[PDB]
Amino acid sequence: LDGMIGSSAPFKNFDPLGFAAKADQKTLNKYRESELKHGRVAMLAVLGWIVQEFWHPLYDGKLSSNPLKALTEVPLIGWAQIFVAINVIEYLQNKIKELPGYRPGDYLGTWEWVEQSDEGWDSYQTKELNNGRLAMVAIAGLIVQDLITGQAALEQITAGNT
Amino acid sequence: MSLDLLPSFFVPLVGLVLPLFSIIGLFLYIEKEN
Amino acid sequence: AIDYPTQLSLFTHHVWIGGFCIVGGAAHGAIFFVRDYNAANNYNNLIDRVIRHRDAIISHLNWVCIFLGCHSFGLYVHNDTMRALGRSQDLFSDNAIALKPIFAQFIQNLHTLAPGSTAPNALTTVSYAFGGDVISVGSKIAMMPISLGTADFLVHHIHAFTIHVTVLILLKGVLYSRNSRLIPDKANLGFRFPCDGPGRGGTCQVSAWDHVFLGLFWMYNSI
Amino acid sequence: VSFIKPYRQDPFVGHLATPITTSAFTRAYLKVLPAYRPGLTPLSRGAEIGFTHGYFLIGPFYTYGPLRSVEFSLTSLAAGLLAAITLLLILTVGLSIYGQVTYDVYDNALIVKLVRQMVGSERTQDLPQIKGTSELDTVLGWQKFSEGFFSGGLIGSIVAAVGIALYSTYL
Amino acid sequence: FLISWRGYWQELIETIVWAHERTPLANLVRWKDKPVALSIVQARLVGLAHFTIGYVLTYAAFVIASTIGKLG
Amino acid sequence: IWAFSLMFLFSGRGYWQELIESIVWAHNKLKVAPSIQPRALSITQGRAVGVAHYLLGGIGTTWAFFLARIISV
Amino acid sequence: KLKQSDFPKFEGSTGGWLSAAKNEEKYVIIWTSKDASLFEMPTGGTAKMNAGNNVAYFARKEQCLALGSQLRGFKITNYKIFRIYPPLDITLLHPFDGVFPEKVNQGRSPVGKRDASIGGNPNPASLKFQ
Amino acid sequence: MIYDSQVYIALVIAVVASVLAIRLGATLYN
Amino acid sequence: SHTVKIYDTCIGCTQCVRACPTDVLEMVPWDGCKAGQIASAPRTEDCVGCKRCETACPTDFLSVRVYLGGETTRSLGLAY
Amino acid sequence: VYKFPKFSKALAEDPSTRRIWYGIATAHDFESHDAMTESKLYQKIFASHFGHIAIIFLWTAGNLFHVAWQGNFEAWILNPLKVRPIAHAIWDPHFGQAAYKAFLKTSSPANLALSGVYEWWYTIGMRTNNDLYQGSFFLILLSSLLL
Ligand code: CLA
Ligand code: CLA
Ligand code: CLA
Ligand code: CLA
Ligand code: CLA
Ligand code: CLA
Ligand SMILES: CC1=C(C/C=C(\C)CCC[C@H](C)CCC[C@H](C)CCCC(C)C)C(=O)c2ccccc2C1=O
Ligand code: SF4
Ligand code: SF4
Repeated sequence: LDGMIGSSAPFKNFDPLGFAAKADQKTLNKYRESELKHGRVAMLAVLGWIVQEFWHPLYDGKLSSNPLKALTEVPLIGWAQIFVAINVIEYLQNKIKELPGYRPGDYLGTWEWVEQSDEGWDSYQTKELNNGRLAMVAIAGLIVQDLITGQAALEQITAGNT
Repeated sequence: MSLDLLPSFFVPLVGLVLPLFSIIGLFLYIEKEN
Repeated sequence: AIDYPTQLSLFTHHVWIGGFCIVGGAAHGAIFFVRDYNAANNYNNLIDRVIRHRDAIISHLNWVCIFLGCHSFGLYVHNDTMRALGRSQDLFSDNAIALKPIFAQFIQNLHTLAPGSTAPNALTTVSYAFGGDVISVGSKIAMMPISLGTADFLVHHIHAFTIHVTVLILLKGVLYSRNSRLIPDKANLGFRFPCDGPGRGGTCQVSAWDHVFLGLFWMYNSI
Repeated sequence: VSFIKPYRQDPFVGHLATPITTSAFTRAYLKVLPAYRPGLTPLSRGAEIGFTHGYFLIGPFYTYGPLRSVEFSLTSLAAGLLAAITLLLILTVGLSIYGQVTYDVYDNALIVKLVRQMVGSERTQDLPQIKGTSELDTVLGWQKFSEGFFSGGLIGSIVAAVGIALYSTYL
Repeated sequence: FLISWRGYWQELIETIVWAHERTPLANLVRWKDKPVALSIVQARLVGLAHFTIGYVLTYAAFVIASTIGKLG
Repeated sequence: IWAFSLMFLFSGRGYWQELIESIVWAHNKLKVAPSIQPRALSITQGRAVGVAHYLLGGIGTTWAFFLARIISV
Repeated sequence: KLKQSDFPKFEGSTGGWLSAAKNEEKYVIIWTSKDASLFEMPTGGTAKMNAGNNVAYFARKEQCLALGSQLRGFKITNYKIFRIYPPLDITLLHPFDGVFPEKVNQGRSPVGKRDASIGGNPNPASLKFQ
Repeated sequence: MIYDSQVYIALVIAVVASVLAIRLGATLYN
Repeated sequence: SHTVKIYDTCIGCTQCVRACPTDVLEMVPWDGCKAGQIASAPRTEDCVGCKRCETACPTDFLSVRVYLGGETTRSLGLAY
Repeated sequence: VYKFPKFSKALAEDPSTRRIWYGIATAHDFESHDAMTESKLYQKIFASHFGHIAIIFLWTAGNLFHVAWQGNFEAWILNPLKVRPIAHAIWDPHFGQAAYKAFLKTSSPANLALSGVYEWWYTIGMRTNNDLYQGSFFLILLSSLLL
């Protein structure tokens, strides 16, 4: 709800509940960090959901193609390694956050090269944000549908449980 | 100690230790200054 | 397919022609860089930016070539020395440490399943090399599933390594055809010249032609 | 926008500021590594490097050595551990000779200033010159670095052997 | 060593030198002698030495093994 | 032919020019030195001849080997 | 954008100087140009001159002299090359007496001149153990 | 079959020939 | 550093000086030829040994001769 | 980067790896060394000749000792046309069981002797592994003399 990147045509500066009208710059940076992290994690989660459903080469097959079921089938020592890798990545991100000129979601340090941003750079950042938002909605829907129905995405669609 | 233990005592000794010390000495010598 | 001399000759001839033509394309790229390249007309474009970081490209290609050669050929030599030492279980073989080309076998499986699943209007796979039945004409095999094992892994990586080294020689010739740290005015000597002299420790074969010469040698090796 | 620019505004260096050389991720990741982590003595840097290196070095020797075992064997683990320790010894010998022939300094970040201020009209290369201002760039610093590398390599190799034995036995 | 001459190996060595100088975790280690390609005469000698050693070794192996394996 | 290539690939122009010097001396002694002065092949041409002969010899050896083997069996 | 305003508008190349031209010696070539002509760097690719003072740094004297030889094609003649030691030890190199070496200038003495042809050189056997 | 004493004293004499070799090597200078 | 010698067969045609890539040779006054000039080698410390100088020499067996000698980072053409 | 080619100051000032390479290949060209006279040349050549003859005698002594210790000279005396002479034993950790079995000769893996030393020493009147040991001892003594 500022001159921040992420304002698109359907709803420009979409803050209907006024979360940003009262927040300071630090809280807004925190909000942008949370939104970008959620969007990236959700894009990965949606892609993994689908691909796992129609392709699970690892673990010598097995590891039932329905997600939320393979969640309880991974050896639980591979879960620990994924957890530790995510933790090390976020430790590195925390270290990045104290670098001078840091921008909320910018872990590549594009502020080093991008002074006086263009419209293409802002448009690409907005594209990433919008894809992340769509993936957040999609992964929430995926998890809820799999919980209530018990079938996965391409399985529920194939049968016709819509 | 029998005579047939001499190969197992000497071949590793020569063929590994002597290269190591010789490399150390030669590298030190050729990398010296004045 | 049952005329084996014809198949072998056609494959070998066409691969030889392809290798020669590729070396020629590299040679004429170098010739363009030496002769027809205008620095003013190519300010900050792709050609300029490639020359500006030619070091990085050539150094990383050098590292890749060393990695691929070390691995492929040294696995071959390790197999040879393990066999010569009477240690048959230490080889990089199928009945030993096995390097299965799983990615290529996955593709082979995908093609043999294509008719009716991904190519639903197909009646048979494109080639029986990916899998299927043995096709024989007059008791002579025409085509048959080509199994890929650890032997094909090693030879395929040998192919990749040789191709990478040929690319290294030719790309080093093209990128360093105009100038270098040795000869900052190599473009003034032309595309075809023997050297700049015995100085600088020796400046043999610095041309770009002398790179199409070495690349011809390495193309011969690869093909 | 352009994501490649001359390094530190110098178009004549043999270097570029790409999204890999000068990215915030690269900065933080290299600044958390033992070789560049702030607040570490050279002995601590050497100890951490040796620990990590022995830890990942025992792996290939134990797994693919001349005395492998598809099951867990104490002899295979001992062979891998001894090979890793001897390789660490060879690396420590290399470090020692490299430091012996490279530096002649016992306290850096000062001698450079002393010869930039109080003149250096001597045989040079010890008073003047002096490449690098890190504490690793001294005779004393590199000696402690090698000592730490060697001790940490032994400790990390032993720890990795213990972990391998536990994983192979209790899993 | 005989077919490929110098000049082609000096520029490659320069690229390797740049790669070593511009990479982290390896900048801490630097050479004392500047790595350069072998001289023309040295390259000729090294190629001749390889040629001769390979020649002698392969023929010694062939003659000895052939005599032993053919005549019992 | 492949072995012939190695004469051009391994040698250098100066030796051949100085040998042509003595051959030209013999021709002049017999009054049969050509007006077009004989010169050893240039360095680049020596390399080109070497690589052409090397490629021809190797490819021809593989050609004969492949053809005879695959025609016999 | 760049450290100095007189630098040519070059985007930087991984072919410039290395750690050697920070502890042994570096070479700087200066020249004044009437036009912002586009020229090719001796190290990498295309750079743009400044309509005025231009200053470029290189790792070798040969690189600076190749750049200067290229400048002559732009009718640029006032280019001058200096050698800089590890500290600011500037020494004028190429226009040593202000006149290019190809043009005869008074005040130059012959260095390395032998008052005989090649055939007058002494026999090597008489130059043994000296 | 030669004894341990025969091989041992040959090794000892070989050592003496080694010390004579380094003395010649060092006398031929660095 | 390499050694460069000039011989009185010099005709002062300046082709050696304008071919040197490292500014080693220069033209100096002389009275042994029509041009009144002879090549000089006052900066042999920059000599690289490329021998472009004697490739441009028109005299019969050369008037500039380059004798390769001890090597230096300047004479080896090392940018590193 | 200094002091290795002690005999050549021109090489010792080379900042490149060429100094090391040329230091090896010019070590025996005494006439080209720095601060060189003819007397020193002949004296150094003389001492090098002595060291060389010592090396030759040590090599012959080693052949004699290894035939006496790990060979089958005594067995070869009684049947020279059927027994294959053994040069020396083999101890290589890289051998598999198959290589050990194939190279196994009598008590240990060993190499057949292709130098013809068995026939030469038999002809000149050697019949015992103690005759070879005496020759090795005497040749090491001669090497010590020459050094
Ligand atoms: C939130 C992300 C996420 C999570 C938690 C999982 C979780 C899981 N996946 Mg999975 N997957 C994902 C994304 C994800 N996936 C994506 C995006 C793809 C497409 C390439 C896949 C493709 C995939 C396959 C093909 C298979 C699994 C399988 C599995 C299960 C076993 C773990 C495994 O082998 O992973 C394997 C994961 C991969 C091969 C790809 C992971 C690539 C990651 C997500 C991208 C890089 C991450 C990086 C380290 C961090 C980002 C850096 C920076 C942004 C900060 C487990 C339930 C296996 C299974 O049993 O299926 C039921 C299996 O066979 N996944
Ligand atoms: C030049 C002669 C010569 C040569 C080529 C060899 C070669 C060999 N000997 Mg040997 N040996 C020799 C003389 C020689 N011997 C003599 C004179 C003696 C009596 C002391 C021995 C006693 C001996 C024993 C007891 C054993 C060997 C063994 C071996 C083998 C492994 C190498 C080793 O452990 O060396 C060790 C050698 C010694 C301890 C003795 C020193 C060798 C001579 C005196 C030095 C010669 C130096 C040479 C002239 C130049 C040196 C170059 C140097 C500066 C780099 C190898 C086949 C081993 C074997 O059979 O394994 C299967 C083994 O156990 N040797
Ligand atoms: C005369 C020369 C020589 C000798 C004697 C050896 C000896 C050996 N090599 Mg080797 N090698 C050599 C030259 C030599 N190599 C060369 C030139 C090459 C390159 C072509 C190789 C390449 C090579 C490979 C690739 C491998 C060997 C291996 C081996 C070991 C045989 C395998 C085995 O059963 O041991 C089993 C080994 C152990 C049980 C542990 C041995 C670990 C070291 C050697 C013990 C040293 C102890 C030392 C005194 C410790 C110092 C104190 C320290 C704790 C601080 C053996 C130690 C194999 C091996 O074991 O790898 C380590 C192996 O994989 N070698
Ligand atoms: C059999 C002969 C032979 C061999 C082995 C090579 C090897 C190589 N050439 Mg080639 N070359 C040859 C003939 C050969 N060439 C001929 C005849 C020509 C004339 C036209 C050329 C012209 C040529 C050019 C123009 C170029 C090469 C390049 C390369 C390198 C590619 C990188 C690589 O694989 O390195 C890895 C090394 C090997 C595969 C060799 C074997 C190494 C073993 C298997 C592993 C390591 C062994 C181990 C270290 C031993 C230690 C023990 C020991 C100390 C005792 C490699 C060194 C390129 C280059 O510079 O490299 C990028 C390049 O640009 N070559
Ligand atoms: C490149 C070629 C190659 C390869 C891969 C191997 C591989 C192997 N050889 Mg071998 N060998 C080769 C060539 C090769 N050989 C040649 C040419 C010869 C003849 C001289 C031999 C002679 C030989 C002998 C005589 C023996 C072997 C043995 C072995 C095995 C154990 C070696 C060992 O201890 O590993 C040590 C490995 C390491 C210390 C680690 C090096 C590799 C690491 C993992 C690289 C990691 C890179 C990393 C991914 C970078 C990214 C990091 C990230 C954090 C950014 C192993 C399977 C032994 C055996 O019996 O095995 C069956 C044995 O006794 N070899
Ligand atoms: C005096 C001995 C001698 C010599 C010098 C030659 C010389 C030659 N023979 Mg040859 N030959 C001889 C005896 C000899 N022959 C005998 C006694 C026989 C038995 C009849 C043969 C049978 C024979 C055949 C059947 C072939 C040759 C070929 C050749 C040519 C190879 C040219 C080349 O550059 O190879 C470059 C070398 C290679 C490209 C690799 C050589 C093949 C190796 C062994 C395969 C290994 C590949 C493996 C996957 C790893 C490769 C890694 C690396 C290549 C990257 C060359 C003219 C071949 C030819 O035309 O060219 C190859 C050929 O087809 N000869
Ligand atoms: C022999 C040789 C010469 C001398 C070679 C000469 C002078 C070529 C002479 C060719 C004759 C005069 C014509 C060709 C005669 C052939 C019989 C014709 C070819 C055969 C047909 C079937 C094509 C060089 O000049 C040279 C230069 C650089 C490196 C190596 C070498 C080199 O090895
Ligand atoms: S060696 Fe280098 S310089 Fe001398 S001739 Fe052959 S190529 Fe030209
Ligand atoms: S070598 Fe010949 S050309 Fe190159 S600098 Fe020395 S003199 Fe001038």
